[PDB]
Amino acid sequence: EIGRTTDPVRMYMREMGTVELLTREGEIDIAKRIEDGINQVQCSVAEYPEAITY
DNA sequence: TCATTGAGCAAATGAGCAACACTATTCGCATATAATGGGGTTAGTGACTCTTAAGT
Repeated sequence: EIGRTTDPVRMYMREMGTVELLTREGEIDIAKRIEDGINQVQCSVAEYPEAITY
């Protein structure tokens, strides 16, 4: 638990122990979600007319 | 008539600036098989005091 620890890298390794490792397939899905957000922000800035004149 | 004082002046040298042109430094950026949880103390202190905490 959160005891008497004083090394900050030990607390960093505790606070990074909550997440899990990535499998063979999952990071392609995460990168697809990243590219989906990039495509969404591009397709929402697309139809702005003053950006087209810029 | 000439030495002495009061004032200044052209010229030579030292310092430096202003704008521009070339160039040696320096920094932002990119590496695509896979790589997925760390070392390193202090070890035969002593005595005393202050605070916190279980025990009564």
